[PDB]
Amino acid sequence: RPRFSFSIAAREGKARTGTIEMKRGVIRTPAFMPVGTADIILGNTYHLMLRPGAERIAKLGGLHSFMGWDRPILTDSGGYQVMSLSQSEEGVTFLSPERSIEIQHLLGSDIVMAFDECTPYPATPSRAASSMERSMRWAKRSRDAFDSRKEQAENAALFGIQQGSVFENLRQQSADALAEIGFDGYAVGGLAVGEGQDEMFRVLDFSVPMLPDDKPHYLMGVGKPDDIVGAVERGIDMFDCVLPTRSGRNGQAFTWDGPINIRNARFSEDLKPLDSECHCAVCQKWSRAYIHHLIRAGEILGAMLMTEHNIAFYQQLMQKIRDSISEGRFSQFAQDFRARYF
Amino acid sequence: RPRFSFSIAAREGKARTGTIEMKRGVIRTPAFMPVGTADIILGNTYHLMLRPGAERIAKLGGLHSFMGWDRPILTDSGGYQVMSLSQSEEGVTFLSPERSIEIQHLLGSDIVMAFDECTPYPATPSRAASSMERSMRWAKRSRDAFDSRKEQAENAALFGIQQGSVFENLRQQSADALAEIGFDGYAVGGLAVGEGQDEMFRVLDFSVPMLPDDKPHYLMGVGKPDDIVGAVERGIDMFDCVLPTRSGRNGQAFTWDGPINIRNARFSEDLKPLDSECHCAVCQKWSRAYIHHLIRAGEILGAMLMTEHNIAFYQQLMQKIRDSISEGRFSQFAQDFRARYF
Ligand SMILES: [Zn+2]
Ligand SMILES: [Zn+2]
Repeated sequence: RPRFSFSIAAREGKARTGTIEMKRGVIRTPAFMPVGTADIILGNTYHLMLRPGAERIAKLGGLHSFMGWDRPILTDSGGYQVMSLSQSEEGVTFLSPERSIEIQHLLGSDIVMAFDECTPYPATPSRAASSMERSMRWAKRSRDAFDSRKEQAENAALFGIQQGSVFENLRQQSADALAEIGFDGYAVGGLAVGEGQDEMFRVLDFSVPMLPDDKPHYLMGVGKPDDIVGAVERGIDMFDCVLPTRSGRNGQAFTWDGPINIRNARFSEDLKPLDSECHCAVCQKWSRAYIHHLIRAGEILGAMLMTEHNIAFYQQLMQKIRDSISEGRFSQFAQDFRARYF
Repeated sequence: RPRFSFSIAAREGKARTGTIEMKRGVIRTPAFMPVGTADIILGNTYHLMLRPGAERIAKLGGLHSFMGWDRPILTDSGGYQVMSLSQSEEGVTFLSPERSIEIQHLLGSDIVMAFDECTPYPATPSRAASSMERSMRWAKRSRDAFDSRKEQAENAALFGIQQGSVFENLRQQSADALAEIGFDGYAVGGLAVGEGQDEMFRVLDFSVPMLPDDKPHYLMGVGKPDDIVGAVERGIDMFDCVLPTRSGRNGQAFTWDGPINIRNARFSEDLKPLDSECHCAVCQKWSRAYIHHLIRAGEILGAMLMTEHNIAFYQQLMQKIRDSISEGRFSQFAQDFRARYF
């Protein structure tokens, strides 16, 4: 396989399905990328840089070996999480374009994200523009850092991240800057930051067509099953979200009939599996009643079973999306999905 | 298979190895019986009677179906746990011989324990004798209750529980009472209650030979790997203990070189598996360093991996014990084990 090759096998409206070929594997698109701790998983740059440290991970052989995962790994650039959990033209103290790229190289990830500024919401036009301008300067710095490390330039891929808040002209300027620099793929940043789905979809409507059509489009931090379906309708190819994982440990299971909270007493005698159609290993062997029982008793096994189911549900959703676009039936699927989920 | 048949295939000193045949399966002895939530697992009578209730479990099809486990299940009679976590000749208010047997029938377990009084330690001779006498009266009541329920009498087995604290004459009187009643197997109760290993072994030395030789001997609540090896040397065939499960969720892993606390910083860069020889799935794929990383991050996956390893370690210990007795090499094994573990 090549370092990076994206091929679109089929289209329906703005929705696409295809494959990214990389040296460690093929990624079928549209793709859901779960956290590692699926064709590609997400590493946690912010956590790892603090514990055990990027250098320590490199000493242990890089994240593939550490985690026992030999397929592609995507890493975020770290500043989203810095801003959220912990500033100058050089970067952030609490990380810079150059240090972020270096950390991601030490971790050994296959898809590397440019170091950006996820503009808070709401933002005024002026503020959105200053922030986006800084991110575009950081995007060029990220490009140059990545290109300067041969092992990285030759074996990994670099994605640029569009900013501009909710403003069409700033999103256009950002898309133009990123395409002039040139990246392997393009993320839509600055969303899923409290603006709500209608506004997110409005911004995606004009923002995704500004990105190069022939490269993958990644919507960062999205999301709920319905967010994902609507984003695919708008031209998005890749997704990451902690919802499946966090939901799992909180008693929430995803089903084709919507999310359920398994701790509710209504499940104490329910002998159905978490979802009726789900092909996952949990749904093959255990009832809602037993998983309810485990979670209420504080058993670790319960939360593990829930998480496994939720990650499998999300991959079943992406498979159904891929097959439906390939078959010219995605419009119908989305409408069928929505009808039942809500 | 028959309702209950114990066959001794090989002996070495007081140690035995063999099989219990029951309708739902064969149990190889000496056996470790982990908590269900291995050839046999333990159900949690005390928890289940409170949530969701024995009747509710019966309504859901019994514990085999509930848990998705079609092999034998052993249940304790509930009063140990009542005494520990929450009194008259009739029973305890907070359970009686009759109610305990009924609960175990509703749960559907295959090996049913008599309802006893686990005498606190230390106990004076007088107190130990009064308590043991009451337990023997309750043992006869437990026998009669079990025999009165046809589905239970015909498909399950009933074990009697020897008491007497640390006193030889009371242990003898208890053994005599239980054998006069008649049971399918015999447990040594009243130990692992704070007396320490030397005292436990001293009591086992005279107590196990008082029990019928041709029936299984169960030491309740034991224990650490070295406790198990020494008890087998003294004629014990069956074990249960929450240590593997609790240790798992607390950062403690069992290894042939002794227990380790994986959270210790000394493991942060250790690329060895939890144990070098262990055949378990965790030890096949992941390092001490990664499990350390997961547990320190509070990931559920870490505690699950630890627990899986510990349950597998205990089953590997019992397999080695079985094979060594069968081969006439258990004395050597025990000495080799001890040398390395400590
Ligand atoms: Zn499922
Ligand atoms: Zn192991």
